Amino acid sequence: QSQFFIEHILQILPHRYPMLLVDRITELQANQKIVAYKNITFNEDVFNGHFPNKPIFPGVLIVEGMAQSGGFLAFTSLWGFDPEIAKTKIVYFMTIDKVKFRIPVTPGDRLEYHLEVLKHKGMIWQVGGTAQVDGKVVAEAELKAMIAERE
Amino acid sequence: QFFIEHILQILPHRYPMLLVDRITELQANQKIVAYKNITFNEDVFNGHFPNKPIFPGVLIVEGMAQSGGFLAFTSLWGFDPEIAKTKIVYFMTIDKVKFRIPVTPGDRLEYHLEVLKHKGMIWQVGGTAQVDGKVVAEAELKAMIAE
Amino acid sequence: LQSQFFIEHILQILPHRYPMLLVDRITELQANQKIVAYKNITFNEDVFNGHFPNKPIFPGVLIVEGMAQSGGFLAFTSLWGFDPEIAKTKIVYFMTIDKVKFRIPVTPGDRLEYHLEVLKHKGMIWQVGGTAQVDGKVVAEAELKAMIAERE
Amino acid sequence: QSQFFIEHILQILPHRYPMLLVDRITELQANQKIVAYKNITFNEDVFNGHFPNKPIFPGVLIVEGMAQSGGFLAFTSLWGFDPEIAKTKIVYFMTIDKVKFRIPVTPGDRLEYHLEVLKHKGMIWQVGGTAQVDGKVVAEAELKAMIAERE
Amino acid sequence: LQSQFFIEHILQILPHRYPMLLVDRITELQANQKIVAYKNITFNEDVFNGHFPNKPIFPGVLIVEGMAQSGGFLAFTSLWGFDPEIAKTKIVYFMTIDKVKFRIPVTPGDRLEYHLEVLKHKGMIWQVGGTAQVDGKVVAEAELKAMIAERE
Amino acid sequence: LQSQFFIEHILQILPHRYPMLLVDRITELQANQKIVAYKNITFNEDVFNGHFPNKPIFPGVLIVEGMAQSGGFLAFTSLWGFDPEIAKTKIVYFMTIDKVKFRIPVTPGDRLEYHLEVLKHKGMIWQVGGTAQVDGKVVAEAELKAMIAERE
Ligand SMILES: O=C(N/N=C/c1cc(Br)c(O)c(Br)c1O)c1cccnc1
Ligand SMILES: O=C(N/N=C/c1cc(Br)c(O)c(Br)c1O)c1cccnc1
Ligand SMILES: [Cl-]
Ligand SMILES: [Cl-]
Ligand SMILES: [Cl-]
Ligand SMILES: [Cl-]
Ligand SMILES: [Cl-]
Ligand SMILES: [Cl-]
Repeated sequence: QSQFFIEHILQILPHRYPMLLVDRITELQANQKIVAYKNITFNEDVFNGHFPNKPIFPGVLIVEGMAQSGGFLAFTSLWGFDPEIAKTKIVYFMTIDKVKFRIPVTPGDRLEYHLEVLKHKGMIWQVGGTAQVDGKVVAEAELKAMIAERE
Repeated sequence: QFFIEHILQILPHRYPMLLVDRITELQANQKIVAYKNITFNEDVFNGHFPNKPIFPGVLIVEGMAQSGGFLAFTSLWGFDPEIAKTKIVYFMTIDKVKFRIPVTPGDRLEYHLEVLKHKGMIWQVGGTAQVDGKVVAEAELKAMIAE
Repeated sequence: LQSQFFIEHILQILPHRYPMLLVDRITELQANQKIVAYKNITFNEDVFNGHFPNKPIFPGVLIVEGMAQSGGFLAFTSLWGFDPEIAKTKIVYFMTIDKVKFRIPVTPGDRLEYHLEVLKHKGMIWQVGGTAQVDGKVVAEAELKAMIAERE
Repeated sequence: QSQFFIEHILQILPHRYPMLLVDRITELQANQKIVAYKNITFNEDVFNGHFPNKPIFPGVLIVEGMAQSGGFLAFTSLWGFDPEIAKTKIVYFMTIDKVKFRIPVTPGDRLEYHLEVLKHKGMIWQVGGTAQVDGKVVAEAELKAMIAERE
Repeated sequence: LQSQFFIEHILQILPHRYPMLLVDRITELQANQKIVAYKNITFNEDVFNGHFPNKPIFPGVLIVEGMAQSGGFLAFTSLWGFDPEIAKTKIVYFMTIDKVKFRIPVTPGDRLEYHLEVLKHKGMIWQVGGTAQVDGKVVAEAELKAMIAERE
Repeated sequence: LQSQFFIEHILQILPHRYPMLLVDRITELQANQKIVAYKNITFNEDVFNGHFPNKPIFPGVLIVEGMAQSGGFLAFTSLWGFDPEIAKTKIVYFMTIDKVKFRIPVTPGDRLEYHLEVLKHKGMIWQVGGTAQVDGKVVAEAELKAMIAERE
């Protein structure tokens, strides 16, 4: 499939609250690209300390959201929607580079992730793209992932 | 429009009970349109329900009441952070609420409330909660503002 | 078939969990008819951080939620008796809420007692009505219709 | 007064969520004894891990709620209900002795703290008593605290 | 039986979970005799939100709780070694606490070290005593008796 | 003027609070040059409930965040010294992040030590780089360019 919801996401990613930062997958093309998003609301614990009186979604959390989206792309590209194989694999990031923050993300924003496969070889996948809010580029980054066997 | 920081200056509700993220339309003594983003990154989803995230219906109603409260605060004293800060809001009655579609993470929960009747601190509103243009809930409620 | 259940029994029947399991103990239960339960209210609850600062007030919507869960427990055990194995894959949806009226603010230190009576039930759809009480007085009235469903 | 509610407790004790363990004061005789309580509900964070499937209010937290009542007694005995002076004081607990746990406390219980002044000399206060659920003693302990100036 | 266990091993032995599992690593362990472990203290802990605002202090009573869990880890590995299957069926029960002294306040940035020795033990009943240390100084002392039991 | 600071001081300088204040103590500080600081890692942190169940690992992006806050403290104190009053009218933001590499997983029990060096500064624009260490071993490295902005 090309569109996935939280329930499908929960079966692929090992991340859970309060570290699962992807709510829905709206577009996915194997070995090419993924478009996913996370809704930003004031009702998140993170906003108690970032910052009091001034809610701003952490930039590092935006990058984390892009990573999870990218790992979802890499994983589903190879094995598709397979919850089983998913429990036997782990996708952790080795590097991150070219990260730029252009606009602050706040409650009410739909943080949309746009990642594409720059290149991949074996279990090493390199993705890149931007985070967008209402069509505008809020952030950008490149990440290298390593897919390994859990345990 | 009114963003989260403005809402914070009028409504007394704080985390984890501030369920309105933005005000898109406001017409004193008439209606108000606002919304709250729904994300998995919310603590309530740990218990409602595990392995099956569904935004609580009562919280949908709470969001509508808060939206109505904002309409009440501003229709009464305009945008006045000073008066606001001494008040709190109390739910008085809730009636005729119907839930049609479950709200889950990824949804933009939009509130549409019109004033049905008001007097002093006591306000009665009614409207709907919508997701992508569809009515996911309807409700009527009466709230009271106080010191 | 029992009439008194504790938190351990409530956990095996209701799907709700922290921070949305708002029933602490069942004090009386008559199958297909009524139930009496309660939830203790303490400052040591996260909802109080924002409702409101310096003025802790148990939300009215959460009182109604606590009443619905009471009805849910009643609905399930009246249906399959006390069977956690059947219960563990069931969820509960709110369908409607009517005639709610709040009379007295519930605060930390209150023992919120739920009194629910079955008004009408058909299969998975149960319509209960009753009150929430603190120290023998009505703090809230409510009528609600919920549906029990298998996790699909 | 003799009955202080959560709002009065908030103005005297510095403790806040999730460490304010006294919900209401029912009895208070200056320089002698205090009776208060904290409700025990499942809707508390500590139950997430103490213990999963077996909700049991931690024994050490019963003692804390007992110490907190003592602190309230001591403070009110010295200056009465004075929130302004309250902000300038510290009740540092020095010791805890002879603690016995007889019955487990669980969601649905009304934990009643019963403390009395065993000895008061200068800035040092020694209180002792029991914790009770429905008339039955579930715990007992002795505590010594020092009154001082915050900073 | 190892002598140094990490969080992953502790999770498999003790029944405690967040936010009540107050032992991060086991450094030294000698069956039926003594144990050395520690819990890292960081500002990023919910408990500091209220104890107290603008001046984080790790609650003395939690320092004692931490000492108990270390003793509980000793007690169990002593009677059953590293055995998660049997451990999963139990909980630790506090029976008594004595001679606890709080000498030095514990703050974020501190590595809270637990030092306990078996004063007495019979079956599931264990009596340990010792100190809590930060950078070699004693910040707290205590004696306690716990009991391991079936979650029946 | 000082090279050592504890959470009390860190709170007066950084606007970050729970659950995003990720620096517990500063052990070495040198105006316009470098800073050495750390954050203790403990299982008792909310982040571990979801990252990941049964396998607690401190998020790599949070390590970077910790390095950034450290750098930010460095930048500010380098320009105004320990001045709480002015600190509360300013805020350091991340403009860019580069050359980030994760070498070793960070887990409960670890002392995450931040090592930041000032690569270039000119006014409110600061560029730092360095590593995060555990037991003297590099667990991560990164470069950041920040901006000391007006909070209002
Ligand atoms: O119960 C009390 N405990 N206070 C202890 C306490 C200990 C530390 Br050392 C501290 O930093 C702060 Br502030 C306290 O309030 C209390 C403190 C002041 C006035 N009335 C009651
Ligand atoms: O292994 C890493 N990430 N996550 C690992 C991981 C996650 C889950 Br869940 C799991 O079951 C296993 Br075994 C893992 O290794 C990693 C690798 C290098 C640096 N930091 C983190
Ligand atoms: Cl940021
Ligand atoms: Cl619902
Ligand atoms: Cl209310
Ligand atoms: Cl205990
Ligand atoms: Cl303490
Ligand atoms: Cl990571």
